Amino acid sequence: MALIERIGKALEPLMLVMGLISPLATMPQLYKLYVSHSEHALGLSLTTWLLYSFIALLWTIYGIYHKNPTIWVGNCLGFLMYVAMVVGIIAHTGGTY
Amino acid sequence: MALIERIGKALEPLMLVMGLISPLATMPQLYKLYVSHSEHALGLSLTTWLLYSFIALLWTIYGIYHKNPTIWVGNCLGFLMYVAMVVGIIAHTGGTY
Ligand SMILES: CCCCCCCC/C=C/CCCCCCCC(=O)OC[C@H](O)CO
Ligand SMILES: CCCCCCCC/C=C/CCCCCCCC(=O)OC[C@H](O)CO
Ligand SMILES: CCCCCCCC/C=C/CCCCCCCC(=O)OC[C@H](O)CO
Ligand SMILES: CCCCCCCC/C=C/CCCCCCCC(=O)OC[C@H](O)CO
Ligand SMILES: CCCCCCCC/C=C/CCCCCCCC(=O)OC[C@H](O)CO
Ligand SMILES: CCCCCCCC/C=C/CCCCCCCC(=O)OC[C@H](O)CO
Ligand SMILES: CCCCCCCCCCCCCCC
Ligand SMILES: CCCCCCCCCCCCCCC
Repeated sequence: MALIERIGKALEPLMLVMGLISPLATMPQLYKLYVSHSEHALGLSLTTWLLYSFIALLWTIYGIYHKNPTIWVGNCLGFLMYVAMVVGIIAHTGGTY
Repeated sequence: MALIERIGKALEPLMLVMGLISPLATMPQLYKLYVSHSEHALGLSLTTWLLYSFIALLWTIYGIYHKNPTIWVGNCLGFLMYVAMVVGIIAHTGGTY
């Protein structure tokens, strides 16, 4: 399986950066929630973003404990992004699932 | 830092399960997109879920390559969940960012 190996090996020095992509990718979602499409906030699941926040927090603690920035750097940024999603969903819906 | 250590150590045997939580947590978000609140799909960022899908796919390939189910199992389920988000956003908006 040359392709799987090629990609797998190529990702090795990029793993810390990889952890930053999804948190950074959440910025357009935050933009829609807070700025451009707040009237559609009810379409967002509070449950989903709460659990994202929870898991990101756990990985952050894990990574900090083991002095592994590849883990905690991306997940710390993630945690903040997903908490911002939680706050915004509550702010524009008054509460939902 | 006893608390950080306590949590960090406790998570060690749970890391595979941890990888399943966010994908499973996406189910209420998929429910809102497809079933209960499709009229608010424009509030979802296609860019965000596309990039989630992309990163999940990369981790899946990485985990498969290194025979590490703690990595690829959760990210494979994630990949499918986030692709489902992508498809649904396109289906109910006709395209957006
Ligand atoms: C605590 C964390 C909070 C901080 C993170 C929240 C970031 C919110 C904005 C991200 C910009 C990404 C989307 C780009 C928005 C560009 C705005 C603009 O240029 O105008 C609208 C544009 O035309 C669109 O169609
Ligand atoms: C007072 C603000 C201090 C922020 C430091 C928090 C530290 C924890 C990080 C959470 C990131 C997201 C924080 C939430 C961003 C606030 C957005 C907000 O509440 O806006 C509501 C809306 O504008 C009205 O309807
Ligand atoms: C364990 C990881 C998860 C941690 C999660 C951290 C966020 C906790 C919630 C903060 C809500 C603050 C939002 C304030 C919204 C402004 C007030 C408003 O507009 O109405 C909302 C009203 O309070 C309807 O309950
Ligand atoms: C390819 C991946 C696609 C498959 C994954 C997509 C899952 C979509 C539904 C998840 C259920 C979670 C939300 C629970 C919905 C319960 C429905 C119900 O009981 O009624 C509505 C309820 O009252 C609500 O308020
Ligand atoms: C024909 C279906 C076969 C599915 C196998 C795909 C394999 C890849 C996994 C992607 C998971 C999400 C797949 C997307 C689920 C389809 C939902 C859909 O298209 O619904 C549109 C809407 O109902 C109309 O407006
Ligand atoms: C690299 C990881 C990312 C991979 C991402 C995989 C998904 C690719 C998009 C499939 C769209 C299919 C959706 C079909 C929607 C039904 C038709 C419709 O309702 O209008 C949409 C129309 O095509 C407006 O473009
Ligand atoms: C493994 C997590 C699956 C999440 C499915 C639960 C959806 C129903 C909502 C109840 C939980 C809401 C409280 C926020 C955690
Ligand atoms: C590191 C990723 C940041 C994402 C910010 C880009 C938002 C603007 C939309 C352009 C990209 C849309 C194409 C889908 C990948």
